[PDB]
Parts: sequence; C-alpha cells; structure tokens
Amino acid sequence: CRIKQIINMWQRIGQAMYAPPIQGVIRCVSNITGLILTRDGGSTNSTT
Amino acid sequence: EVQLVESGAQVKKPGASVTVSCTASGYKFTGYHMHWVRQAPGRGLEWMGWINPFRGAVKYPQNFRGRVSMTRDTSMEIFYMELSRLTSDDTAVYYCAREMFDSSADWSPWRGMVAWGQGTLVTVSSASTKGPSVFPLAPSSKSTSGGTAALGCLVKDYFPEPVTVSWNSGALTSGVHTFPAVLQSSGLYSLSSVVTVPSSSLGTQTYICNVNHKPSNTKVDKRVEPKSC
Amino acid sequence: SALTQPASVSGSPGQSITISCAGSSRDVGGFDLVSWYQQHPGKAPKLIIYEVNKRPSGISSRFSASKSGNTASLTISGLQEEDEAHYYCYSYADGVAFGGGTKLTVLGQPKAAPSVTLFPPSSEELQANKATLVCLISDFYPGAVTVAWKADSSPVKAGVETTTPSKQSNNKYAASSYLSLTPEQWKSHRSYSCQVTHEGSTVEKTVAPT
Ligand SMILES: *[C@@H]1O[C@H](CO[C@@H]2O[C@@H](C)[C@@H](O)[C@@H](O)[C@@H]2O)[C@@H](O[C@@H]2O[C@H](CO)[C@@H](O[C@@H]3O[C@H](CO[C@H]4O[C@H](CO)[C@@H](O[C@@H]5O[C@H](CO)[C@@H](O[C@@H]6O[C@H](CO)[C@H](O)[C@H](O)[C@H]6O)[C@H](O)[C@H]5NC(C)=O)[C@H](O)[C@@H]4O[C@@H]4O[C@H](CO)[C@@H](O[C@@H]5O[C@H](CO[C@]6(C(=O)O)C[C@H](O)[C@@H](NC(C)=O)[C@H]([C@H](O)[C@H](O)CO)O6)[C@H](O)[C@H](O)[C@H]5O)[C@H](O)[C@H]4NC(C)=O)[C@@H](O[C@@H]4O[C@H](CO)[C@@H](O)[C@H](O)[C@H]4NC(C)=O)[C@H](O[C@H]4O[C@H](CO)[C@@H](O[C@@H]5O[C@H](CO)[C@@H](O)[C@H](O)[C@H]5NC(C)=O)[C@H](O)[C@@H]4O[C@@H]4O[C@H](CO)[C@@H](O[C@@H]5O[C@H](CO[C@]6(C(=O)O)C[C@H](O)[C@@H](NC(C)=O)[C@H]([C@H](O)[C@H](O)CO)O6)[C@H](O)[C@H](O)[C@H]5O)[C@H](O)[C@H]4NC(C)=O)[C@@H]3O)[C@H](O)[C@H]2NC(C)=O)[C@H](O)[C@H]1NC(C)=O
Ligand SMILES: *[C@@H]1O[C@H](CO)[C@@H](O[C@@H]2O[C@H](CO)[C@@H](O[C@@H]3O[C@H](CO[C@H]4O[C@H](CO[C@H]5O[C@H](CO)[C@@H](O)[C@H](O)[C@@H]5O)[C@@H](O)[C@H](O)[C@@H]4O)[C@@H](O)[C@H](O[C@H]4O[C@H](CO)[C@@H](O)[C@H](O)[C@@H]4O[C@H]4O[C@H](CO)[C@@H](O)[C@H](O)[C@@H]4O)[C@@H]3O)[C@H](O)[C@H]2NC(C)=O)[C@H](O)[C@H]1NC(C)=O
Repeated sequence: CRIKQIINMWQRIGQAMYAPPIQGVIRCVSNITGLILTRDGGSTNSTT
Repeated sequence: EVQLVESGAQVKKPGASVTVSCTASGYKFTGYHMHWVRQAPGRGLEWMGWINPFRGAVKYPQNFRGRVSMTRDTSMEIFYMELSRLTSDDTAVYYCAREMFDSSADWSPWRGMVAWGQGTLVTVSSASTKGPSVFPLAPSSKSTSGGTAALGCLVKDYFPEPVTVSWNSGALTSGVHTFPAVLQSSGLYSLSSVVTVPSSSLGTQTYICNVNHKPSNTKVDKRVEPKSC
Repeated sequence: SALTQPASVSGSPGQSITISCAGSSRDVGGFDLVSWYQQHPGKAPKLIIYEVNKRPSGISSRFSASKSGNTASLTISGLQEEDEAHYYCYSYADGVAFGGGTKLTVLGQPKAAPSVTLFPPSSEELQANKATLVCLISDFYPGAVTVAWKADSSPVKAGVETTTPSKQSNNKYAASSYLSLTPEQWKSHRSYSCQVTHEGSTVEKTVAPT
C-alpha cells in the first residue's frame, strides 16, 4: 500500500485538497461487503 | 467545433517502441470516450482500444493487448497511445476517434465514432542507406501485337522509399502508370513505372526513365532501348 | 473482419446500390448496433450510418441503411462522384467488429482482358549481385485478377512483391509486381513465368536468360 496526501478526488480541477498526516502507526479494520467489476472482450469464441 | 489532432509520422527500427498522441479540444474533455484505430495500407479498420478520460478507464481488444499503452493528460487535454516490439506488421496509419454521446454523469455508448484523427504513419523497416542499381525494361518483338510497346525501369536495392519515375524530363506523360513503392523481403524497396509507346517509333524515339533516390544519393537514369539481337 | 461485406460494388451514376453486412446473431441479428462509415482515399474515415439505420448531422438524405435478421444492409440513392470511396460496416459483438470494406465505382463499362509483358533482368543488375524481374499489367475491367509465379512448373513462392491497383485515365486500372532472385538462381533455371486468369479464362507469359 501507498499513502498520498494531496488528493483531487472526484477529479474536479481548480481545487485540490491536502490530507494532513496522522501521528504514528495508523490501523483500521474493515469488513468487505461489496465489489465492482468489468469484463474483457470478444477474444476467442466461447473460450474464457 | 471539436478537433482531434495526432502526432507526426515516424520512421523507426524494428523491435523498438513508438508513442502516438491525440489532442482533443472544443468540448468537455474528461467526459468523452476516445477510440484508437489503425488501418494498414489497403486493409480494413483495426480497433485498438479506448480510454475513458474519467479517471482514465481503459478497455483494449484481445489481439492488441500487451503492446498497447493508451493514456490521456486531462490537464493538457492530450490522449496518448504507444506500441512496442515494433514489427513490419505493425506499420499502419493510426487514428483516434470519439464516441457519439457522452456526458459527465450517465453514459452509454459503444457504436459511435464521429470525430476522427487525421492519422499517423508509423513505419518499421530494417534496411539502411544503399545506392540503387537501376536497369531498363526493354520491349521485345513478340510483345508487340497491334504495333505498340510497353517499357519501364525498376528501382531496387534502394532504401528508404520512394523513388519517383518520370519520362524524358517531363516530355512523356501519356500512358505513364507509375506504381507504388513496395517493400521487398529484405527491406530495400522496389517499384516501377510503365508507358505505352508505338512500334513504328522504336527507332525514331528515345525513352528514358528518370529514377531518383534522395537518401542513398545514387540517381541512375537508365535509358530503355531495344535489346539488340 | 467478423462482418461480411462485398469486395467491390459498381453502379451507374444516379442509381441505387445496396451494400450487405452479414454475420451471426451475435452482432447483426441480436443487436441494433450496426453502423457504417465513409472513407475518402487518403483521408480519415467518416461516419455515415449507425444504430443499424441512423444519419449523423450533415449526412445527405440519399443515404440510409437497415438490418434484415442476421444481415444488415446499406443503401445510397442519388449517386454522385462525391460518393466514390470506401464504406465499412461496423457492429458490436462484445468488441468492435468491422467489415472488410467495399469500393464504389462507375458501372456500364464492358468486361476487358488483361495486358501482360515481361522482361529478364538486365546485365547491369546481373553484375550487381542481384536478379530482379518485373511483371506489368494495365487496362482491364472489372478489376479482380490473380497473378502467380511458376519457376518452370514447380511453384516458387519466395521473393514476391506487389503494388496496389491505380485507376488510370481510361477508366481502367494498372499495377506491377517484382521478384528477387540470385544470378545463380537466374542462370540455373530454364525459364520463369507470369500467369493470369479472369472469370474462368487464363493468360500467361514467360522469359528466359539471354
Ligand atoms: C442487454 O442489452 C442488450 C442491448 O443493449 C445495448 O447495449 C447497451 C450498452 C445499451 O446501450 C442499450 O441501450 C443497448 O440496446 C440487449 O440485447 C438484446 O439481445 C438479444 C439476444 O441477442 C436480442 O434478442 C433477439 O431479438 C430479436 C429481434 O430483435 C428485434 O425485436 C426485439 C423484440 O423481440 C426488439 O427489442 C425490444 O425487445 C423487447 C423484448 O426483448 C420487446 O418487448 C416485448 O414486447 C412484446 C409484445 O410486442 C411482449 O410484451 C414481450 O413480453 C416484451 O418483452 C420490445 O417491444 C422490443 N422493442 C420494440 C421497440 O418493439 C429489438 O429492438 C428488435 O427490433 C425491433 O423489431 C420490431 C419489429 O421488427 C420493430 O418494430 C415493432 O413492430 C411492432 C409490430 O408492428 C406491427 C407492424 O409491424 O407495424 C403492427 C401491425 O398492425 C401488424 N400488421 C398487421 C397487418 O396486422 C404487424 C404484424 O403484427 C407483424 O407483421 C407480425 O409479424 O406488426 C410494434 O409496432 C412495435 O411497437 C414496433 O417497435 C422495432 O422498432 C425494432 N426495434 C429496434 C430496431 O430497436 C428477436 O426476434 C423475435 O423472435 C421471436 C420468436 O418467437 C418473435 O416472436 C418476435 O416477434 C421477434 N421479435 C420481433 C420484434 O418480431 C429474438 O427472439 C428469438 O431469437 C432468440 C435467439 O435468437 C431467442 O432467444 C432465446 O430466448 C430464450 C428465453 O429467454 C432463452 O432461454 C434462450 O437462451 C435464447 N436463445 C438464444 C440462442 O439466445 C428467442 O426466444 C426467439 O427465438 C425463439 O425462441 C423460441 C424458444 O426457444 C423458439 O420456440 C421454440 O420452437 C421450437 C421449434 O420451432 C420452430 C417453431 O417455431 O415452430 C420449428 C418449425 O419447424 C420451424 N419452421 C419451419 C418452417 O421449418 C421454425 C423455424 O425454424 C424458426 O421460426 C426460424 O427462426 O421453428 C419448439 O417448438 C420449442 O418448443 C419452442 O420453444 C422459436 O422458434 C424461436 N424463434 C426464432 C429463432 O425465430 C431475440 O429476442 C435483442 O433484440 C437485443 N436487444 C436489442 C435492443 O438489441 C439484451 O437483451 C439486454 N439484456 C437483458 C437481460 O435485458
Ligand atoms: C444581437 O443579436 C445578434 C443575433 O442574435 C447577435 O449576433 C451574434 O453575435 C455573436 C458575437 O457577438 C455571435 O456569437 C458567435 O457565434 C459563433 C457561432 O456559433 C454557432 O456555430 C458554431 C459553429 O457552427 C458553424 O459551422 C457549422 C458547421 O460548419 C454551421 O452549421 C453553422 O451555421 C456555423 O457556420 C457552433 O459550434 C455553435 O454551437 C453555434 O451553433 C460562435 O462560434 C462564437 O463562439 C466562439 O467564440 C467564443 C468567444 O471566444 C468562444 O467562447 C466559443 O468557444 C467560440 O470559439 C470558436 O473557436 C474556438 C477555437 O478554439 C473553438 O474551440 C470553439 O468551438 C468555437 O468554434 C460566438 O458565440 C453569434 O453567432 C451572433 N448570432 C446569434 C444568432 O447569436 C448580436 O451579438 C446581438 N447583439 C448584442 C449586443 O448582444
């Protein structure tokens, strides 16, 4: 994993944001309830 | 209005890598899909992928996957495309196109391609500078049925392409069919140009082929004259 | 290409022509997504039809298209010289599926026979460590032919190069071909040939050294 402070999230230009650093070891526990995926393309007929 | 403007034609060695750009303007950049399509000379259209400018979402096809690097600069509004492991089969004219209906919120499409790039010619050849030897194509007696004759010259062992062939310093344009310069298997190019001349003039007229190779600096004008038997 | 189109279509100026896009039910039959593009030679492709029949803004009303089952069709009425160009049918099967492309021309010109001529490589080349032959053809119609190379009888497929046809001033076309060999291979063989066949009728030529 990597950490990035300056974040433009939702891409809107003209305004950025900086996330101040947090003192010390950071720990967060998360529970994964969902997913988002995409598919490939024709490739080979009824193959994979 | 909108415009799709690409980079310039490049001449590279095989096995190398090549990048091609596209710069859109006149619309919402971050919200419009950009297709990329190469067309080999004489061939049909070959779709190489697309890049959604929104966060940079991309999808490629099967046969092109792994040689294709497509990006965009949302700040500077410039799409990019790259092809590596250059082969002679990768020589083509590459386009960028946009899908019909776009937005910043909901989406669709697939089909649409409206605004098209002008195309960029990437050439892959392994040959080098070598002076051509140019020689006549001299009509025969059995090749004359009806009293005419066809002739010409060949430019071979010349790299790179092309070599234009005129006739008699511009004095004969009639029946002249010059043919496209095509790559040999070695990479030294080849081409020809013909003309249709009468048989009754076979002794009264001189037919020369002007053959010019600029890069290798061997310019050979070969007079096409009857083969003496 | 996954979509089937004709190789070339010819029609008289002012008539109506139909270009077919035929495929499985994966694209033409099971989707409305067929589309068509015009391309002028040397210039970028330009959209003409989409959604199996649609016209983008600024397309002449003479143009139109459709889809019949697994076969999609294109139609152009009021033909004009501006319409002489390449047309490609695109449809979506999970990817981007195209057609091979079809050339548009003028019709009414009668069928014509090829014209062939052949010459040996000159001594200027034979002393250059090269042997190269050129087979030349012009003035025919309609423009589909095939050319081969037979050393004696047994075929030799090595060293063949061919251009692309160019419509000449007479409404007919022309092209050429080139064959690279060695002076050893040139003086060893008995002869070399250039053969032509059209619509079930065959033409042939040949030369030799000295
Ligand atoms: C996703 O998405 C996608 C897309 O998307 C995209 O993208 C995205 C991104 C976005 O963007 C979006 O937006 C886009 O879009 C999609 O896609 C898809 O895909 C699919 C697939 O691929 C496809 O599908 C297909 O299709 C086709 C066609 O198409 C067309 O159509 C449609 C419709 O159909 C449309 O659309 C829509 O739809 C819907 C639905 O879907 C609808 O709705 C509906 O409605 C109805 C009513 O109406 C109802 O309600 C229902 O419910 C609903 O649903 C709608 O409507 C629509 N729309 C509209 C608008 O409409 C489309 O579009 C198209 O087009 C269209 O068209 C139309 C017409 O053409 C038009 O117009 C119209 O019109 C109408 C009418 O009108 C009138 C006129 O015309 O005018 C009126 C008048 O008045 C009258 N007249 C008088 C005089 O009176 C007329 C008349 O009536 C007439 O003429 C009659 O004829 O009329 C109206 O007007 C309207 O309004 C209008 O509109 C329009 O415009 C159009 N549009 C456009 C262009 O746009 C189809 O076809 C069909 O077929 C059927 C059959 O039956 C029929 O019936 C029908 O009819 C037809 N249709 C029609 C229309 O026509 C197809 O189908 C078929 O096939 C298939 C396959 O191929 C199959 O499938 C299956 O299925 C199953 C179940 O599910 C499964 O399981 C499996 O797996 C499958 N398979 C496979 C392989 O796959 C089916 O089923 C069918 O087939 C069948 O099957 C069956 C069963 O199996 C069978 O049976 C069997 O049999 C056997 C034996 O047998 C036999 C017999 O038959 O018997 C034997 C014997 O022997 C023989 N024979 C001899 C003598 O030999 C026989 C033979 O062989 C045979 O036939 C031959 O063929 O055989 C035993 O028996 C056993 O047992 C049984 O079973 C059978 O056979 C059979 N068949 C056959 C094969 O044939 C299909 O569907 C689609 O398309 C697509 N889409 C699109 C859009 O593209 C998707 O989907 C999505 N996903 C989801 C999940 O969602
Ligand atoms: C009293 O009323 C009258 C009449 O109502 C007023 O007259 C108006 O005067 C305006 C200027 O003062 C003038 O505004 C310009 O309009 C141009 C035309 O926009 C339309 O057309 C373009 C292009 O279409 C053209 O070509 C197509 C296809 O070939 C044809 O079908 C069309 O007929 C046209 O020939 C379309 O793109 C538009 O959607 C419109 O349909 C505009 O182009 C122009 O905008 C350009 O400059 C702007 C200022 O910098 C800029 O913001 C904008 O982006 C445009 O920039 C051009 O070039 C850049 C280069 O990068 C490119 O990126 C852009 O895409 C674009 O091409 C002006 O908006 C009005 O046209 C004129 N008439 C009307 C009816 O309004 C009069 O002003 C008024 N008096 C007062 C005091 O208000």
